[PDB]
Amino acid sequence: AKYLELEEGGVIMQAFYWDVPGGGIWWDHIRSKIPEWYEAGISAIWLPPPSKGMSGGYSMGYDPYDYFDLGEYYQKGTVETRFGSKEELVRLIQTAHAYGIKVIADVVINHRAGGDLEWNPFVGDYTWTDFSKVASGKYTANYLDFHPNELHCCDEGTFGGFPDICHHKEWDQYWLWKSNESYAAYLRSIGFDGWRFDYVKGYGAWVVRDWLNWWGGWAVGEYWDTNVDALLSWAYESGAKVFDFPLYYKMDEAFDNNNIPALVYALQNGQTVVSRDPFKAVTFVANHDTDIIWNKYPAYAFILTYEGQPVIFYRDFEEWLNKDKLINLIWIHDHLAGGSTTIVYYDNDELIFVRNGDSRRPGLITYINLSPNWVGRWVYVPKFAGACIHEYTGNLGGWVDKRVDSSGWVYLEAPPHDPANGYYGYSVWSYCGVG
Ligand SMILES: OC[C@H]1O[C@H](O)[C@H](O)[C@@H](O)[C@@H]1O
Ligand SMILES: [Ca+2]
Ligand SMILES: [Zn+2]
Ligand SMILES: [Zn+2]
Ligand SMILES: [Zn+2]
Ligand SMILES: [Zn+2]
Ligand SMILES: [Zn+2]
Repeated sequence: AKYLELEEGGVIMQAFYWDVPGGGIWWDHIRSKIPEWYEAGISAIWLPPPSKGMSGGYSMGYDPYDYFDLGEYYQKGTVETRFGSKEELVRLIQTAHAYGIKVIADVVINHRAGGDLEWNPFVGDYTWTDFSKVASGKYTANYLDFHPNELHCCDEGTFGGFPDICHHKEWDQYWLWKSNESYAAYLRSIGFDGWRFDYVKGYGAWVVRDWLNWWGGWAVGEYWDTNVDALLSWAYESGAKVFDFPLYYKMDEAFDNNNIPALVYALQNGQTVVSRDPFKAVTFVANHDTDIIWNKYPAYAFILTYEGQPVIFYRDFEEWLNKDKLINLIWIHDHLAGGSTTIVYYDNDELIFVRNGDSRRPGLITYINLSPNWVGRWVYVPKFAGACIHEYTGNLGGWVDKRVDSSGWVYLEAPPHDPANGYYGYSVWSYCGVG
């Protein structure tokens, strides 16, 4: 990648959103963006589930039917998936790799959908568990491969009424990751580097752990919950990272309601994954399932200058927000955002913190303002004592430099938070001359 690599905590782009334009144009559409995203500093792209789903052309991939059909067989009323054909996906991955950008596969293995009606001896009724007709002829299945069966009735969880996969069966283990004919093998064979595990609360952490033991690669599990202990327990057991839903909700509490203290408190008392283990936290401002944060500018300013590994939501970058502001924060994240964090000021609508720097990144000062007016504060930042600091976003309307006296005191300023009028509510500072 241009700046930091995925394995180095680089920024990730969720290259989709709920119900992207159909017609099989998504893979090509994303492929055309690779050169721009490379220049923007994106280190990896997370793609939606690539397999043929029950709802065919309308499927978002979360109702997988034939895992081994990436848009190559006429099935469920279509050859290509909603996103495109197999080759288009392969070409996308090849283009990403040509630019050193990694690709993350969205693995949906808790459930399956689109099976034929079949008598189920354990349910005592008919179930849509007959998957013997999948066009790929790979990973066929019947009621024995789902809950309930002769092993047990249920596992950690189900999703709606979709046939719930029993990973304890060797047949299913073989087809999903335990062989060179597995779904993991197939995804890896076409270029996928990492994994994003869907609804991990629906099955055991051991599944992800064994998958990773066999294939390695960067990984994150989607464990939708606010209980940090539960998320970190799953993370340490599975060996994968977890999306920081706890931080997501706390950022919303603070940034969308002039309640910064709510976020400070959460960060101080372990109510976020990132404040407990920044090496396990995958941070985000929004995703395809939930998007409650309205004031996204200070939110992105925060996850891109604070600790953890940030993800940028496709729609914010390509449709709703000022792309240049995001490109700027990615540059800042990879060049300045390093080291431990020290909060130096806060009130209901303002948050100022310092990143103390690491071996490659000098550190920075983030000044978030949720108020509708220009603000300025005298702050004690000994980290930058006796230095020339520069504002790196340009949100002050121009090129601005300041001298932090030998003591550590400096008068910092932040623009109004009125994005509707081009005032984004944040300024970011660091040593002059970095980039
Ligand atoms: O400026 C705008 C956008 O912000 C968010 O991302 C909302 O979810 C979206 O509905 C809105 O259009
Ligand atoms: Ca399950
Ligand atoms: Zn096509
Ligand atoms: Zn089971
Ligand atoms: Zn909100
Ligand atoms: Zn673009
Ligand atoms: Zn204030």
